[PDB]
Amino acid sequence: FQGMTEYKLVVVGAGGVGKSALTIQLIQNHFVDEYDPTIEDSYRKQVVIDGETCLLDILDTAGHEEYSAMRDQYMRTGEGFLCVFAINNTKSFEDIHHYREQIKRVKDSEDVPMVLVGNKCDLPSRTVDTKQAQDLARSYGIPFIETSAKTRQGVDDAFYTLVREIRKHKE
Ligand SMILES: Nc1nc2c(ncn2[C@@H]2O[C@H](COP(=O)(O)OP(=O)(O)NP(=O)(O)O)[C@@H](O)[C@H]2O)c(=O)[nH]1
Ligand SMILES: [Mg+2]
Repeated sequence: FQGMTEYKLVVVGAGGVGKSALTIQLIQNHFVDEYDPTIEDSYRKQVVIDGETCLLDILDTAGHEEYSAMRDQYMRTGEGFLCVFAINNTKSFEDIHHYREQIKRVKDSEDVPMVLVGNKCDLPSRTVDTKQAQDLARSYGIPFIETSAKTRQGVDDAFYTLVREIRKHKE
Protein backbone atom coordinates (compact mmCIF):
# COMPACT_ATOMS: atom_id res chain seq x y z
CA PHE A 1 0.00 0.00 0.00
CA GLN A 2 1.63 3.17 -1.31
CA GLY A 3 -1.19 5.67 -0.85
CA MET A 4 -4.87 6.03 -1.67
CA THR A 5 -6.53 4.57 -4.82
CA GLU A 6 -6.69 7.09 -7.71
CA TYR A 7 -9.73 7.35 -10.14
CA LYS A 8 -9.59 9.34 -13.40
CA LEU A 9 -13.09 10.80 -14.16
CA VAL A 10 -14.12 12.76 -17.32
CA VAL A 11 -17.28 14.96 -17.58
CA VAL A 12 -18.80 15.14 -21.14
CA GLY A 13 -21.92 16.53 -22.79
CA ALA A 14 -23.35 19.36 -24.94
CA GLY A 15 -22.62 23.07 -24.50
CA GLY A 16 -24.32 24.77 -21.56
CA VAL A 17 -25.72 21.61 -19.81
CA GLY A 18 -23.81 22.34 -16.55
CA LYS A 19 -20.62 20.24 -16.63
CA SER A 20 -18.53 23.01 -15.01
CA ALA A 21 -21.25 24.02 -12.50
CA LEU A 22 -21.49 20.35 -11.33
CA THR A 23 -17.68 20.05 -10.93
CA ILE A 24 -17.28 23.42 -9.09
CA GLN A 25 -20.15 22.44 -6.71
CA LEU A 26 -18.27 19.20 -5.91
CA ILE A 27 -14.85 20.88 -5.38
CA GLN A 28 -15.76 24.33 -3.85
CA ASN A 29 -19.41 23.97 -2.60
CA HIS A 30 -20.10 27.02 -4.83
CA PHE A 31 -22.78 27.60 -7.54
CA VAL A 32 -21.46 29.41 -10.62
CA ASP A 33 -24.21 31.61 -12.16
CA GLU A 34 -22.09 32.92 -15.06
CA TYR A 35 -21.67 30.87 -18.30
CA ASP A 36 -17.90 30.83 -19.17
CA PRO A 37 -17.32 28.23 -21.92
CA THR A 38 -14.67 25.59 -21.12
CA ILE A 39 -11.83 24.32 -23.38
CA GLU A 40 -10.20 21.88 -20.96
CA ASP A 41 -9.75 22.12 -17.11
CA SER A 42 -8.56 19.65 -14.38
CA TYR A 43 -9.45 19.37 -10.65
CA ARG A 44 -8.54 17.02 -7.75
CA LYS A 45 -10.29 15.98 -4.53
CA GLN A 46 -9.69 13.38 -1.80
CA VAL A 47 -12.94 11.74 -0.54
CA VAL A 48 -14.17 8.62 1.27
CA ILE A 49 -16.56 6.36 -0.65
CA ASP A 50 -17.89 3.09 0.86
CA GLY A 51 -15.12 3.30 3.52
CA GLU A 52 -12.28 3.62 0.96
CA THR A 53 -10.11 6.72 0.77
CA CYS A 54 -9.96 7.91 -2.89
CA LEU A 55 -8.16 10.53 -4.88
CA LEU A 56 -10.43 11.83 -7.71
CA ASP A 57 -8.80 13.41 -10.81
CA ILE A 58 -11.66 15.20 -12.67
CA LEU A 59 -11.38 16.46 -16.31
CA ASP A 60 -13.98 19.04 -17.35
CA THR A 61 -14.39 19.14 -21.20
CA ALA A 62 -15.75 21.44 -23.93
CA GLY A 63 -19.31 21.01 -25.10
CA HIS A 64 -18.71 22.89 -28.43
CA GLU A 65 -15.71 21.15 -30.18
CA GLU A 66 -15.06 19.86 -33.78
CA TYR A 67 -12.94 16.69 -34.26
CA SER A 68 -9.61 16.98 -32.51
CA ALA A 69 -6.73 14.43 -32.24
CA MET A 70 -5.96 16.35 -29.03
CA ARG A 71 -9.55 15.71 -27.67
CA ASP A 72 -9.14 11.97 -28.27
CA GLN A 73 -5.75 11.94 -26.44
CA TYR A 74 -7.13 13.41 -23.15
CA MET A 75 -10.33 11.32 -23.31
CA ARG A 76 -8.34 8.14 -23.55
CA THR A 77 -6.86 8.87 -20.04
CA GLY A 78 -10.35 8.52 -18.47
CA GLU A 79 -11.40 5.43 -16.53
CA GLY A 80 -15.04 6.51 -16.23
CA PHE A 81 -17.34 9.10 -17.77
CA LEU A 82 -20.28 11.30 -16.62
CA CYS A 83 -22.53 11.78 -19.68
CA VAL A 84 -24.48 14.99 -18.87
CA PHE A 85 -27.64 16.47 -20.52
CA ALA A 86 -30.03 19.23 -19.33
CA ILE A 87 -33.63 18.21 -18.58
CA ASN A 88 -34.92 21.38 -20.40
CA ASN A 89 -32.88 20.79 -23.63
CA THR A 90 -34.12 17.89 -25.80
CA LYS A 91 -31.21 18.26 -28.24
CA SER A 92 -28.66 17.73 -25.38
CA PHE A 93 -30.47 14.46 -24.55
CA GLU A 94 -30.37 13.32 -28.23
CA ASP A 95 -26.61 14.13 -28.26
CA ILE A 96 -25.93 11.54 -25.48
CA HIS A 97 -25.80 8.77 -28.20
CA HIS A 98 -22.89 10.67 -29.91
CA TYR A 99 -20.94 11.00 -26.61
CA ARG A 100 -21.37 7.29 -25.84
CA GLU A 101 -20.15 6.31 -29.37
CA GLN A 102 -17.13 8.74 -29.05
CA ILE A 103 -16.15 7.12 -25.71
CA LYS A 104 -16.44 3.55 -27.04
CA ARG A 105 -14.28 4.56 -30.07
CA VAL A 106 -11.47 6.21 -28.07
CA LYS A 107 -11.36 3.49 -25.39
CA ASP A 108 -11.71 0.78 -28.02
CA SER A 109 -14.21 -1.11 -25.87
CA GLU A 110 -17.92 -1.88 -25.59
CA ASP A 111 -17.92 -1.93 -21.72
CA VAL A 112 -16.73 1.49 -20.37
CA PRO A 113 -17.84 2.72 -16.86
CA MET A 114 -20.43 5.52 -17.33
CA VAL A 115 -23.32 7.26 -15.53
CA LEU A 116 -26.15 9.21 -17.26
CA VAL A 117 -26.78 12.60 -15.60
CA GLY A 118 -29.94 14.73 -16.13
CA ASN A 119 -29.04 18.23 -14.81
CA LYS A 120 -31.02 21.49 -14.09
CA CYS A 121 -33.86 19.65 -12.33
CA ASP A 122 -34.75 22.89 -10.49
CA LEU A 123 -36.04 24.61 -13.63
CA PRO A 124 -39.74 24.65 -14.58
CA SER A 125 -39.10 24.06 -18.29
CA ARG A 126 -38.65 20.24 -18.30
CA THR A 127 -38.81 18.72 -21.84
CA VAL A 128 -37.20 15.30 -21.09
CA ASP A 129 -39.17 12.99 -18.84
CA THR A 130 -37.59 10.90 -16.05
CA LYS A 131 -38.99 7.68 -17.55
CA GLN A 132 -37.44 8.40 -20.97
CA ALA A 133 -33.97 8.96 -19.39
CA GLN A 134 -34.29 5.85 -17.22
CA ASP A 135 -35.23 3.78 -20.32
CA LEU A 136 -32.19 5.11 -22.19
CA ALA A 137 -29.88 4.26 -19.22
CA ARG A 138 -31.40 0.74 -18.91
CA SER A 139 -30.74 0.18 -22.65
CA TYR A 140 -27.04 0.95 -21.98
CA GLY A 141 -26.79 -1.03 -18.70
CA ILE A 142 -25.75 2.12 -16.70
CA PRO A 143 -27.13 4.18 -13.78
CA PHE A 144 -29.26 7.35 -14.21
CA ILE A 145 -29.08 10.23 -11.68
CA GLU A 146 -31.08 13.51 -11.73
CA THR A 147 -29.10 16.57 -10.47
CA SER A 148 -29.21 20.31 -9.86
CA ALA A 149 -25.88 22.16 -9.61
CA LYS A 150 -27.90 25.03 -8.03
CA THR A 151 -29.60 23.19 -5.24
CA ARG A 152 -26.80 20.55 -5.00
CA GLN A 153 -29.30 17.70 -5.45
CA GLY A 154 -27.50 14.56 -6.59
CA VAL A 155 -24.03 16.16 -7.13
CA ASP A 156 -22.01 13.99 -4.73
CA ASP A 157 -24.15 10.94 -5.76
CA ALA A 158 -23.28 11.37 -9.47
CA PHE A 159 -19.51 11.29 -8.85
CA TYR A 160 -19.62 8.60 -6.15
CA THR A 161 -21.87 6.36 -8.29
CA LEU A 162 -19.30 6.65 -11.15
CA VAL A 163 -16.49 5.52 -8.78
CA ARG A 164 -18.64 2.52 -7.81
CA GLU A 165 -19.07 1.65 -11.51
CA ILE A 166 -15.28 1.82 -12.08
CA ARG A 167 -14.70 -0.53 -9.07
CA LYS A 168 -17.21 -3.10 -10.39
CA HIS A 169 -15.36 -3.10 -13.76
CA LYS A 170 -11.87 -3.48 -12.18
CA GLU A 171 -13.11 -6.38 -9.99
N1 LIG B 1 -30.81 26.75 -12.79
C1 LIG B 1 -29.70 25.99 -13.04
N2 LIG B 1 -28.74 26.54 -13.83
C2 LIG B 1 -27.65 25.81 -14.06
C3 LIG B 1 -27.48 24.46 -13.55
N3 LIG B 1 -26.24 23.95 -13.95
C4 LIG B 1 -25.72 24.94 -14.75
N4 LIG B 1 -26.57 26.06 -14.81
C5 LIG B 1 -26.30 27.30 -15.53
O1 LIG B 1 -26.12 26.98 -16.89
C6 LIG B 1 -25.10 27.81 -17.53
C7 LIG B 1 -24.05 26.89 -18.09
O2 LIG B 1 -23.38 26.21 -17.11
P1 LIG B 1 -21.91 25.66 -17.30
O3 LIG B 1 -21.56 24.86 -16.09
O4 LIG B 1 -20.93 26.73 -17.72
O5 LIG B 1 -22.16 24.62 -18.59
P2 LIG B 1 -21.05 23.76 -19.35
O6 LIG B 1 -21.72 22.45 -19.64
O7 LIG B 1 -19.80 23.66 -18.49
N5 LIG B 1 -20.75 24.70 -20.75
P3 LIG B 1 -19.39 24.40 -21.77
O8 LIG B 1 -19.51 23.06 -22.45
O9 LIG B 1 -19.44 25.55 -22.80
O10 LIG B 1 -18.11 24.38 -20.90
C8 LIG B 1 -24.59 28.71 -16.41
O11 LIG B 1 -25.30 29.97 -16.55
C9 LIG B 1 -25.03 27.99 -15.09
O12 LIG B 1 -25.24 28.90 -14.02
C10 LIG B 1 -28.57 23.92 -12.72
O13 LIG B 1 -28.52 22.76 -12.27
N6 LIG B 1 -29.62 24.74 -12.58
MG1 LIG C 1 -17.87 24.17 -18.89
